[PDB]
Amino acid sequence: DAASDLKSRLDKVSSFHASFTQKVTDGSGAAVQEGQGDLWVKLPNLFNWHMTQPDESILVSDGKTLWFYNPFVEQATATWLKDATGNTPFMLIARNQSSDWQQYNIKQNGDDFVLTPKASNGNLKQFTINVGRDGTIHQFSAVEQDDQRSSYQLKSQQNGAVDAAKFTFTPPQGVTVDDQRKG
Ligand SMILES: CCCCCCCCCCCCCCCC(=O)N[C@H](CSC[C@H](COC(=O)CCCCCCCCCCCCCCC)OC(=O)CCCCCCCCCCCCCCC)C(N)=O
Repeated sequence: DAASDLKSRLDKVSSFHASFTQKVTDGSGAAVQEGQGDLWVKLPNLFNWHMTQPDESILVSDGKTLWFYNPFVEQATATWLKDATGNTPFMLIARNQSSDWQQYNIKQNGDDFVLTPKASNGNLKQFTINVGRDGTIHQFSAVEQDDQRSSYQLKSQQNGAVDAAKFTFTPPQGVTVDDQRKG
């Protein structure tokens, strides 16, 4: 079915670097903001997301901690990855339990998938992904409770090995770190 097809496309992703553009649109479909940058990914749970435009910001998952670094205000926040990802389909990738997939209704037309949480919890109503049978991810989006859509268009997906140094984060010199990890 759509779920087993999606997982079989996601099984074919190992690690990549991609460039992304970002289009945020309100419920009425008007433009809220535009942005671009780089994404490094390595299954099951590692990523480095670098917005350059319009405002620079870095998200690094080392697989346990999610680091948010905003170099403009020279601040970095550390959170548990499981806390930070809990209102997303993260776990559909980060492990492969039947449990996780049963929390979503999935509709498919070719490379286009829509995932709707059964019980919607958090500000996130809906997710879309466009991913080929080869495992190239062309697009994903998240719809917030107020119908604001964040759309990511990916390109230049290079499926080489990516250095594991991409998924370490050391706060730079004179960056104040707000460590929100309760031990
Ligand atoms: C295999 C390795 C692991 C998976 C790879 C991950 C790929 C990139 C991960 C991070 C990219 C998104 C970061 C943008 C959000 C942002 O800049 N928020 C900034 C500041 S932070 C505030 C923000 C509040 O939340 C928001 O409003 C934004 C929406 C949250 C992002 C959802 C988009 C992804 C869902 C689409 C795909 C669904 C289908 C998957 C099929 C299984 O909350 C957070 O703190 C960020 C937490 C999100 C980080 C994890 C993303 C979960 C992705 C789930 C898997 C998607 C698969 C894509 C590639 C395989 C802001 N201004 O709001």
